[PDB]
Order: sequence, then C-alpha cells, then structure tokens
Amino acid sequence: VTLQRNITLLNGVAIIVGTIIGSGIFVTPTGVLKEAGSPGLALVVWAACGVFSIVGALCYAELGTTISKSGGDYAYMLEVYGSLPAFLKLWIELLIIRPSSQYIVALVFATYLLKPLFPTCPVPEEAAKLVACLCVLLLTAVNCYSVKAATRVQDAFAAAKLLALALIILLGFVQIGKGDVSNLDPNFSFEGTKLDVGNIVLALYSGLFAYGGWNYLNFVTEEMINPYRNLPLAIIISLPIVTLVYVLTNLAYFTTLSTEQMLSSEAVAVDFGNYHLGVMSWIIPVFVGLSCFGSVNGSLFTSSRLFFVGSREGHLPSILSMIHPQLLTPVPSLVFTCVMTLLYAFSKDIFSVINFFSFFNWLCVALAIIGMIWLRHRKPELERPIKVNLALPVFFILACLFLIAVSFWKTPVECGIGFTIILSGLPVYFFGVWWKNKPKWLLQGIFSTTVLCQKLMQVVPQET
Amino acid sequence: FTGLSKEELLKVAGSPGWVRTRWALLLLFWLGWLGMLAGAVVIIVRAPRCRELPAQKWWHTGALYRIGDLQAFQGHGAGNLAGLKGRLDYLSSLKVKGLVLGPIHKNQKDDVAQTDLLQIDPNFGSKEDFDSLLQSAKKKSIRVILDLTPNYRGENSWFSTQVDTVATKVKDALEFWLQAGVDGFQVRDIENLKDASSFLAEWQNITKGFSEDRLLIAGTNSSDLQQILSLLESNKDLLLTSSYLSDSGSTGEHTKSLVTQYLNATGNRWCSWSLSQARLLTSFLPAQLLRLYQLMLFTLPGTPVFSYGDEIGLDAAALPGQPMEAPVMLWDESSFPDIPGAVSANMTVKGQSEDPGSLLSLFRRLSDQRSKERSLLHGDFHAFSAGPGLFSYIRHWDQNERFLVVLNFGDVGLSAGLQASDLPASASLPAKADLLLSTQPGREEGSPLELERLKLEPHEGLLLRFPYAA
Ligand SMILES: CCCCCCCCCCCCCCCCCC(=O)OC[C@H](COP(=O)(O)O)OC(=O)CCCCCCCCCCCCCCCCC
Ligand SMILES: CC(C)CCC[C@H](C)[C@H]1CC[C@H]2[C@H]3CC=C4C[C@@H](OC(=O)CCC(=O)O)CC[C@@]4(C)[C@@H]3CC[C@@]12C
Ligand SMILES: CC(C)CCC[C@H](C)[C@H]1CC[C@H]2[C@H]3CC=C4C[C@@H](OC(=O)CCC(=O)O)CC[C@@]4(C)[C@@H]3CC[C@@]12C
Ligand SMILES: *[C@@H]1O[C@H](CO)[C@@H](O[C@@H]2O[C@H](CO)[C@@H](O)[C@H](O)[C@H]2NC(C)=O)[C@H](O)[C@H]1NC(C)=O
Ligand SMILES: *[C@@H]1O[C@H](CO)[C@@H](O[C@@H]2O[C@H](CO)[C@@H](O)[C@H](O)[C@H]2NC(C)=O)[C@H](O)[C@H]1NC(C)=O
Ligand SMILES: *[C@@H]1O[C@H](CO)[C@@H](O[C@@H]2O[C@H](CO)[C@@H](O)[C@H](O)[C@H]2NC(C)=O)[C@H](O)[C@H]1NC(C)=O
Ligand SMILES: *[C@@H]1O[C@H](CO)[C@@H](O[C@@H]2O[C@H](CO)[C@@H](O)[C@H](O)[C@H]2NC(C)=O)[C@H](O)[C@H]1NC(C)=O
Ligand SMILES: N[C@@H](Cc1cc(I)c(O)c(I)c1)C(=O)O
Repeated sequence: VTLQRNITLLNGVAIIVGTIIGSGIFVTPTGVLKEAGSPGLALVVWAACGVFSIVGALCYAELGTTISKSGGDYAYMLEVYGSLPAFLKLWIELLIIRPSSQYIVALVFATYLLKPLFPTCPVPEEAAKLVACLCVLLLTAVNCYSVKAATRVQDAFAAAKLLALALIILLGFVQIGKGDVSNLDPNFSFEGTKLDVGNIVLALYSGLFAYGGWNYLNFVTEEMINPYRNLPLAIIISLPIVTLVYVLTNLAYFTTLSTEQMLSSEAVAVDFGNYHLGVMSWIIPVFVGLSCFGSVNGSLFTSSRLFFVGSREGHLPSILSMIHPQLLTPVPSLVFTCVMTLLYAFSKDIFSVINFFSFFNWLCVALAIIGMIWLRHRKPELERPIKVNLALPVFFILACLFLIAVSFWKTPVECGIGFTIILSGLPVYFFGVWWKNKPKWLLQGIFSTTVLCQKLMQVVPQET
Repeated sequence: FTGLSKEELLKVAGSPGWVRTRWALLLLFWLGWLGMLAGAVVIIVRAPRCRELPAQKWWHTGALYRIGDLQAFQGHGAGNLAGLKGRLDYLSSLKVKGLVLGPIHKNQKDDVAQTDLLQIDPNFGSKEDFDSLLQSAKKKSIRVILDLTPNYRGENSWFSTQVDTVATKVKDALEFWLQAGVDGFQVRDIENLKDASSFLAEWQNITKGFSEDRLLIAGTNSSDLQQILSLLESNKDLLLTSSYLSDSGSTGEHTKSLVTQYLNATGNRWCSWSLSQARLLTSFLPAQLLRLYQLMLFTLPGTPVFSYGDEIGLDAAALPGQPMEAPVMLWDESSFPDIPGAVSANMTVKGQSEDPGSLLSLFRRLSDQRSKERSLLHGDFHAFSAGPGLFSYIRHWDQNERFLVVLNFGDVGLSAGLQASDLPASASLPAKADLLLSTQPGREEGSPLELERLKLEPHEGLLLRFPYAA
C-alpha cells in the first residue's frame, strides 16, 4: 500500500504557477512603488527579484534530484543537519507557518468574492470568516476523496488565474495602442535612489515577497511520474513564465493610473477594472477570488504530504502516515491540516505573522543550500543526474544572509519573539522523540488512541 | 508500526456497528457544512450593503488658486505666461486643483470699441504659449480658469455706459475660449452689471452646454445674505465667491451663525468658502488668526478659494511702496529690489519650506488631507453647541473615519465643554479620539485624547479624528 505516482509534468507546472500567482500581483505594486518612487525603477526591481528566484529554484532542483525523498526542505535538512535541527523546522511549520498562510489566503478569497456587493464600504467580518471556513472545509474533503480530483481542481484554477492575468495584459495593450503615453517614455521622475541605505533593497524585499513559493514541488516529490526528469523540467518551465507575466502586468498598470492614483489605492486591479470596464467591472474581484481559491488547494496538498513524511521517521505520532486503502489518500494527515488551519479563525489579528513567515522562509532556504554545499564534498559518491556549476549557490547563499539581515533589521522586536517561539520546541522533542521507553500509563494510551482513530477512519500502515 | 496491520483491521473494522457510525459521521459533516453556508447567507442579507458615491466633479476635490496680477507673481520683466510654466511644480506641491488666471485680454481703458475679449495682451505672451501652458498643466493635472471681466483697469469694471455690447462680447468670448480648451470662467464685480441675474443664467446655460466638466465663478463685494440668495434663485450650479464671511469677527458665536445660516438658507448645496473675491486673508485678519481660518476653510462643506500668497501669510501692510491690490510674491530673500533688507528669512517661500511649524507647512498637510479622505470630500456636516467662543463641528460620510474640528476664536483660555446630546446615532462622538494636528506648537501628535478634560489655549484649533464604531 504505497501512495502513488500520478503527477505528470502538466500537473506539476500548475502546483508551482498557481501557488506563486496569488494576491501579490493584485496588491504589492502599491508597496514597491511607494518605497521606490519611480515607475522605471519598479519595472527593473520586478526583474531583479525574478532572476534571483530563478537561481534559487535551479539550486533547489539540484538538491531535489540529489536527495530524492519527499517532504523537501525537511528531508534535505534531516540528511544533513540531523534529527534535532529537522524537528526544529517541522515544529514551526505545523504550529504557525503553514496554518496561517492558508487561513490568510482563504480570507483574501472571501473578502474579494463578496467585493461586488460592497464597494464604497467594506465586507463584514463574521460573513467573511464563514466563507473562509467553507473554502477550507470543502477542499479538504475534495483532497480526501481522491488525488486525481485534487490535481484537476488545481489544473482548472491555475489556468483560470492565467486567463485573468492575460485579461489585464490585453486591457493594457489597448490603452498602449490608444496613444495615451504619459508614462514609460519621459520616466524616472523621482529615481528614489538612496535615503541612507534603504531605498532599493526595500523594493527588492517587497518584490521578493511577490515571487514566493517556488519550492512546493519539492514537497510533493516521491509522487511525481519520473521525478528524475520532470522535477527540474517543471521548475524550468514554470519560473520565467511567471517572470515575464509579472513584468507585463505591472507595465499594464502604469498605462491606466498615474503614480498618485496607484499610491493611495488599496487594490490596483480594482481601480484598473473601474477605469477600463465600468459595467461588467465585477469580473476582476471575482477572478482575484478564484486566484486565491487555487492556492489553498495547492497548499493543503503539500502540507498534508509534509506532515505525512515527518511521521515516517518518528518525529510525529504514528496515526499520521497511515494511508486509507481504496482511494489511497493520507486521510488523518489532511484532517489534521484542516483542523489546525481552522484553529486560526479565533485570532482577531492574523496578518501579524507575515514578517516571521518571510524571515523563517529565507533562513531555512539559506540552511538548505549551506547543507547542499556541505554535503557535496562530504559524500561525493551519490548519483547526481543534474549537476550545477558552483557560485550560483554562493551568490544565492550570501544574498540569503543579506535578506536575513534585512528581515532582522526592520522589526527586531517581533523577530526575537519568533526566535523564542522557534526555541519553544525543545521540551516537546525531549518528551516525545528523545525520551525512549515511555511508561505504560502512556504507551497503552498512545496505542489505544491510534487504534480508535484507525477504526474511525479505516486506515492501514504504509507497507509496500 | 504503532497499531494494527491491514488484515486485523479488515477483520475488526468491517462489521455493522462500525460502518453505520462512520456514515452517520459523514451525514453530520455534510449537515454542518450547509448549516454554516446558511448562517453566512443569513448574515449577509441582514447587513448594510453600501451608500452611494455622489458623482463628484473636478472642483469638488480640492482648492482653487487665484492669481490676480501676473507681473507680481514672479517679478519684473519675466512677468509673462511662459514664466508661470516654470512654477507649476510649486502649485502641484500645494495640491491645488485649479488655477484662476488673471484677465489677460487687450483692454486699454473705458473705450468699449477697442476692448477685444479674444485678443491676448502682447505683454503677457502669445496664443501658442498659452496653449503650451494649458497642456503642461493638463499633464500636471491642474485646470486653468480664465477671468473675463472686461474693464480690469478702470474704476467701473463693467463699462458704465450701455450694457448690450459688453454682455454680447462676454457671451461671444465663452464659445471661443472654450474651443481653445479652457476649463471654466470667472466674472468679477457682478454688482456693477445691469440685470446680472438674467445674464449669469445665459452664460451658465452656455458653459454647461459645452460639457458638464465646465465651471463658472461669479464674484461680488456684497456681504448681504439676502442679496446673495437672490443671485441663486434660478442659478443653482453657480460658484459665488463674495465678502459674506469676513466683515467682522473677533467672536466665534457669530461665525458659527453665519455658516449655519448660509447652509440652512441654501438647502445644503455646494458652495464656495472664501473671505473675498480678490483680496488676501491679511486684509481682514490679524497675523494671530491666519491659521485658525486656514483650518476652517479646508474642512467646511464646499470649495475653498485662495489668492496667491495666502499659504505664506503674505502681507502688503508690512513693506511700503506697494499697491494694495497686487503685492509682490516673496520667493527668495533677494526678491524685493527696493529697500534692500526689510524682507526677513521667515517671510519667503524658501524660508518656510523646511520649518515644520510654519504656515506653508500647515497648508500642505491640510491640502493633503482634504483631497484624499472621503469624509472631508463629500461627507455630511453637523455643528453642535459648545462654550462661549467655540466653533465645533463634525464631518461624517458613511463609514470612513469621522472628523471633529474644534476652533477657539477667543483670546482667553477656557475648557471645551463638548455637550453634543443631539448628534445622530451614526455619528455620536466617543470617549476617546485621536489628534491629527494642531494650529499652535506645544502638543503631541498621534495620541488618543479624551473629550471631557480637553482644554484649549488662546487662538487654537484642533483636528481630532475617530473611526466608525458603535
Ligand atoms: C481531531 C483528531 C484527528 C486525528 C488526526 C491526528 C491528530 C493527532 C496529531 C497529533 C500531533 C501532535 C504533534 C506534537 C506531538 C509531539 C511529538 C511527539 O510526541 O513524538 C511522536 C511520538 C511517537 O509515538 P509513536 O506514535 O509511538 O511513534 O508520539 C508521542 O510521544 C505521543 C505522546 C504525545 C502526544 C501529544 C498529542 C497532543 C494532542 C492529542 C490529540 C488526540 C486526538 C485524538 C483523536 C481521537 C479522539 C477520540
Ligand atoms: C468559489 C466556488 C464558487 C468555486 C467552486 C470550485 C468548483 C467549481 C467546485 C465545484 C465542484 C467541485 C469538485 C467536486 C468533485 C469532482 C470529481 C472529479 O472527478 C473524479 O472524481 C475523478 C474520477 C476518477 O477517479 O477517475 C472532477 C472534479 C471535481 C473535484 C470538482 C471540481 C470543481 C469543485 C472543486
Ligand atoms: C474530528 C475528527 C476526529 C473526525 C474524523 C472523522 C472523519 C472526518 C469521518 C467523516 C466520515 C468518515 C468516513 C466515511 C466513509 C469512509 C469509507 C470510504 O468509502 C469507501 O471506501 C469506498 C471505496 C471507494 O470509493 O473506492 C469513504 C471515505 C471514508 C473513509 C470517510 C473518511 C472520513 C470519516 C472517517
Ligand atoms: C437655456 O436657456 C433657454 C432659454 O434661456 C432654454 O430654452 C427655451 O427658451 C424658451 C424661451 O427663450 C422657452 O420658452 C423654452 O421653454 C425653453 N426650453 C425649455 C425650457 O426646454 C433652455 O432650456 C436652457 N437650456 C437648458 C439645458 O435648460
Ligand atoms: C461694493 O462697491 C461699491 C463701490 O465701492 C460700493 O458703492 C457703490 O458704488 C456704486 C458706484 O460704483 C454706486 O452706484 C452705488 O450706489 C454704491 N452703493 C451704495 C449702497 O450706495 C458698494 O456699496 C459696495 N458694496 C457693499 C455691500 O459695500
Ligand atoms: C432654518 O432656519 C430657521 C431659522 O433660522 C430654523 O428655525 C425655524 O424657523 C421657522 C420659521 O422661520 C419656524 O416655524 C420653526 O419653528 C423654526 N424651528 C426651530 C427648530 O427653531 C429652521 O429650523 C432651519 N431649518 C432647518 C431645516 O433646521
Ligand atoms: C520672523 O522672525 C522675527 C524674529 O523673531 C520676528 O520678529 C519678532 O516679532 C515678534 C512679534 O511679531 C516680537 O515679539 C519679537 O520680539 C520679534 N523678534 C525680534 C528679534 O525682534 C518676525 O515677526 C517674524 N516674521 C513674521 C512675519 O512674523
Ligand atoms: N507569492 C505568493 C505568496 C506566497 C509566498 C510564499 I514564502 C509561499 O511559500 C507561497 I506557497 C506563496 C503570492 O503571490 O501570494
């Protein structure tokens, strides 16, 4: 009873494209322009942040084909840094990081789905939390039913958000043809170059938030069809398409609004549709809702497959990593992902985790490439079908430390708090993992609860 | 590995008693999901959709800027139209929306036969320079309003002989200058016009008959309310600047009555709030009241109109050898040629543009708040009672953050005593409000203040702010 190998190339490109293209391209052009001043400097920041992510994606394709085991960026750390510095990543990713980036995206889906009913005013809070909860609870059942269904959902919604962005490119390339060319020729009216250090690097920071999530195909490897060829091929297909589309859409934003119309807005896509449609202008917040509905489906899959793999080693309880036969899906991992996600609907301020999210993100990507170069000498006998020339990691590995320095020195008061939350996973480790031979008051209880959940969900262990 | 295998589970977990309960769990799940959906829809329809945006025009968003004598705006020699094109980045920093240009046509004197409203004076510029000024301001998003009073050099401004020829040449000038591409007109001193009420309606009918994006401004010297309302009988979409506000005013209980009575007599229409038709604020006010009126004119429900130099506190009664209708603008310290040294460093544009406690530093923040927030733009006005000498009012639109303005026109210190007691349930003031700015230095900015022990200093005005809640 193995899982399967049923993800092709075309189902692999969708997992990356639909997870990168979320709500960043419909919000963050205000922020990068507000911290960059000029349109022409933003239009080159949105390529300088693109090629950086192409470099890091190629290096993760190296690391993925080398260590070809699932739960990537955690299996690549467990092989290198041991048991405890892998439990320290797995403890943060199930408690804070994964069950906040799904609730936030579900909330964005909800508040943009009900946007054509309330314009001059905002949507109600309890009416949007319930739609976010319905968005989570429907997709977890779709994922528990089958895997070939949860791939065809993502295939539809990635193409839906691609058509939605191509609509904006087409509406921009008509206003380019209407000879209203007040920008993009007489440009660089601010140039915003240097306050003391922080004017170009902060635009890079926001643009690098806009490009996130290109390493989720590593979470779903050991489930692809032919992962020795298709894992780098899907990434190489997926990333520069996102780069060119992100450049062309921002170029289409400047031929409609002026700079001050873009800086004081809340959603540049909404003001774009207000200008260029007038009537049938309710299409654009519908498509932003569909674009955030694809990403929750994309993230539940990989979070379930990560907490599956993290229990095969013994870091997590053993009711996780037990497939249900017939409709071979890891049910008690998906149930756990969904419940832990819905637990963050009782927080009244949920957007206050994005800084810790980005800091933890760049720190663990740094740890991974340090481990890759440290292992390339330490075990130079493994089969590497795709081998990368060096100094592509090194230029990436120094710039990751520079980004940790930026994320650390923009708000230290919260990053130290998150460092304490990271350090809070030690007593759980020494109670569950390192303290072998627990007493019979616990070893009967753990086994009986596992048997109870097995008789509830009809699940067998993974033995193939 | 910490439980059953496959075969033992297929033994025990295949019996009735264990399959009926899991189908009951599926029934309970798909019954809870539809219950949540029904609760969401019931919460949605039992809520307040939205209000309505009131379809604003361009002169509703910010303030207009009147430039009377063009030679004195920049200086001698370069007192031409193309010189002003080098000044538009200052005006765009002031965030004005309009520019009421002075009268530029050929007018010799009282000879009606050689006043042509279609020909520009050669001492101002040429037609192509005018069109370049227009298109450059259009790229800067500033609209040009052209004054058209014919005799702008005589004593009687409307040519005190017969009226038919001057009325038919003003009418003819509109349909030419609109095709030139201007965005409105201003006619001054209409109390010197014979049957002006029936003439303004014809010009207003013509001006709206080219687009609905066009304006007409009309100016008198009358402070009479019942004479002003007679101009607005058959005209409703007219902007009428006058001397209705000033006239007096060391007390605030009299200014409150003027504002409330003008709004009640008009039926809460769109008005223009200014102190005069061609004069500066310092012609009617002391220097200790320039900030209190600048806070008041940017928050009242209408369009504020200023002349040039009202942002720097310009004063013609401080440097001798100057006309009283056209003072020189103090750009730099080397501006005024005669009496070399009377001009100071806190008197100029460059001198006040770095000091964060000047007049020009207050005008910029106020024009920043006025043209941006939806409460001051098209909100509702409600003034309420206070102590002896306080003008206190509230702007509130729908659900945007409310504004409470408190002004103390008096000279003695006193309490606030904010007894509201009549303000509606959609805008009743809370126990704590923020503080966006103050007219006098000596407070702290951003702090949530309490509206029971609010004390005020002499000649002080406050712009507290609270958001929508219970
Ligand atoms: C809602 C339930 C859905 C079922 C899905 C699974 C839910 C349980 C997931 C628990 C995840 C907890 C992560 C942290 C655990 C510490 C790590 C560790 O101890 O090493 C593994 C370690 C290895 O044990 P092994 O299972 O022998 O491999 O397991 C333990 O030591 C277990 C002792 C600590 C357990 C703490 C769990 C607290 C939550 C309990 C929830 C009970 C739900 C029961 C559902 C049926 C009720 C009738
Ligand atoms: C924001 C809202 C308005 C959009 C809702 C998204 C989709 C329109 C919904 C409607 C029904 C859902 C799914 C219900 C179950 C099916 C079965 C599935 O077909 C199979 O089961 C495959 C059969 C096999 O195993 O071979 C095809 C897609 C799918 C996931 C549907 C795809 C579209 C879903 C997610
Ligand atoms: C809060 C937590 C503890 C509750 C967890 C309970 C599960 C959410 C329930 C809901 C309904 C249950 C089951 C209802 C029927 C079964 C048998 C299964 O039907 C088949 O095996 C058909 C075979 C096939 O389709 O090929 C469908 C999924 C499953 C495991 C369901 C999985 C989810 C179960 C265990
Ligand atoms: C513009 O004004 C004219 C008159 O000043 C209006 O046109 C008509 O005028 C004659 C007499 O001049 C009246 O008897 C008609 O009844 C008027 N027509 C109407 C009222 O429809 C004209 O209507 C005005 N323009 C607008 C847009 O109202
Ligand atoms: C507006 O200005 C005029 C000129 O100073 C004031 O006086 C009027 O002057 C005209 C001649 O231009 C006379 O025909 C009028 O008879 C004068 N008015 C009166 C009431 O005698 C006029 O008073 C000013 N308006 C106000 C309200 O003071
Ligand atoms: C407009 O102003 C008048 C007086 O300035 C307000 O007072 C009313 O005046 C009428 C006759 O003038 C009286 O019959 C009413 O009894 C007065 N009402 C009050 C409350 O004093 C009038 O209320 C104002 N208009 C509005 C709509 O408030
Ligand atoms: C610019 O600053 C000068 C110097 O402070 C001001 O002159 C002061 O005026 C006040 C009253 O207006 C007097 O109480 C001070 O004694 C004066 N200072 C000196 C050194 O004589 C001047 O008023 C300021 N400019 C303006 C336009 O107010
Ligand atoms: N770039 C995505 C946001 C995002 C960031 C990360 I870091 C991430 O792992 C994922 I998946 C998504 C967007 O456009 O919203």
